[PDB]
Amino acid sequence: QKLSKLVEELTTSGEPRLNPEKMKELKKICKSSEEQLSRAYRLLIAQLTQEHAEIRLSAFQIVEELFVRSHQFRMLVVSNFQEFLELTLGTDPAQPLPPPREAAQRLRQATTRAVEGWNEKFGEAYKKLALGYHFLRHNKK
Amino acid sequence: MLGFLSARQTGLEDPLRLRRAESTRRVLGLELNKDRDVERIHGGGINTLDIEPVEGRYMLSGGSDGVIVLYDLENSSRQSYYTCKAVCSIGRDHPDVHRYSVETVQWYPHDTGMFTSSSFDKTLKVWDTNTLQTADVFNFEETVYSHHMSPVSTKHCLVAVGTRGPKVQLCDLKSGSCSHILQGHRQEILAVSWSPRYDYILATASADSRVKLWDVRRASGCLITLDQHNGKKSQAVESANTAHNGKVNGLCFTSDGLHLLTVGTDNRMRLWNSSNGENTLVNYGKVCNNSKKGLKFTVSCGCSSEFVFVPYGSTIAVYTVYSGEQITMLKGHYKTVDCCVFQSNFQELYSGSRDCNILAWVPSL
Repeated sequence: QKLSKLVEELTTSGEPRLNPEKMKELKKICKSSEEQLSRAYRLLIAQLTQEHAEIRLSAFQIVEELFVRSHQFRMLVVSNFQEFLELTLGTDPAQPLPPPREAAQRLRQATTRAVEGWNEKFGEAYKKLALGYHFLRHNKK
Repeated sequence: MLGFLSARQTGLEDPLRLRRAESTRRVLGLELNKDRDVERIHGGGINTLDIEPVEGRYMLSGGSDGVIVLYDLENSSRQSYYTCKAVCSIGRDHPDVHRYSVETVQWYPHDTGMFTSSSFDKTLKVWDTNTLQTADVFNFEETVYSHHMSPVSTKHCLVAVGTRGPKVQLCDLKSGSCSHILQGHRQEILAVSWSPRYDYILATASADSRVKLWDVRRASGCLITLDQHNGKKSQAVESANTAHNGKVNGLCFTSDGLHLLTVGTDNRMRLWNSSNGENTLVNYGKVCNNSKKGLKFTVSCGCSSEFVFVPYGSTIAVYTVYSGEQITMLKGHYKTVDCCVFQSNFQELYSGSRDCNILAWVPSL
């Protein structure tokens, strides 16, 4: 719906840059209804699973901004988020063989910095962020 | 439930009912407790955990980095949130610390004052818990995959040791005699387990896909060789009578000791009658293991129904032992899961994993 419209308007790689007005509109829409974000993750898995690395970066940034801002993606990324733990363990680490890793190295660095930020941003009881960061630092950063 | 409290109170049901039924209900509700944590001390993956059989207060933990950590599992703080603090630790600086991965660690049954730990440095070290000094060291010519002390032997104090050698070594802690060997396997013994029922019955599993039960008193070889089919494919035993179609890297007697659960790298678990090694044909579906070393898994105790908690890649798969129905898969680890251990007092599960974490699973509500 409108979630998909905003996802298309933002993830488009023809203008691959962070736009604040669209992101604040998405934040306000997600705050208006929690069900906006539960399908948004499904949209983001579309963008993470897409061929273009810029779309993956855009969907990662959208997920991060919804988790840190909307207060509805927080209840997806810091509660009922084993999907998020597995996507963190599969994104930076090697994709499970035979399927190899398809993201770009700049996207790997961006994910590393996002994990380092989220270690302190929301870690009141979610320590698997830090555990995954340590595993990366000792196995496939 | 209030029916259960009223039934207990009025004697309609034996209190055993409420205990066991509630214990089961608690097991089904196992969930990653973020209201409980275990202090991170291993630099490497946790290969083994052991909650002490008496009082279930302390846990040992053996790491791939060679350190043994000794945790206290009681919430001594008044908060509802606590971290199981590490009491002692055989650290990188201990003169007796293992040189390589600690592969097994075990409380001496009958007493918390002594525990034993075996490693890939080819040693089984006996420790005095209090002074935390080795009391004994058994050297093996080959790397130790697992050892096990009898949970039941008031009489003998043998440690069965499985190494990459094809032979099972019995180490008598009473006057130190590491000569006795059980012969009959052909490849590394990846798992050994004493019967919890019979004082001198030992089950040993090997990479040659065969599991043998021994009467170590006996001077005449294995009692039983577990056979997948029970005789449908029958051959003069030279290569047949394989428990699995891969390596058998895990053993666990059920609580009462009447059945044996084996997991092998054919991605199967089987349930065997420990008396005649007959296959009960419990299905269990597909159990992913590809562990190249021993796979430490446990059963529940004191519930209405018995459960088995098996590492399933990065998760703990919970199965009903006697029907095979998969209860659930507990998803909270990041890398493959190496060991899970069951706290029989409160239906709590601790699982170590290669990601240097020990996760507590406690029943919800």
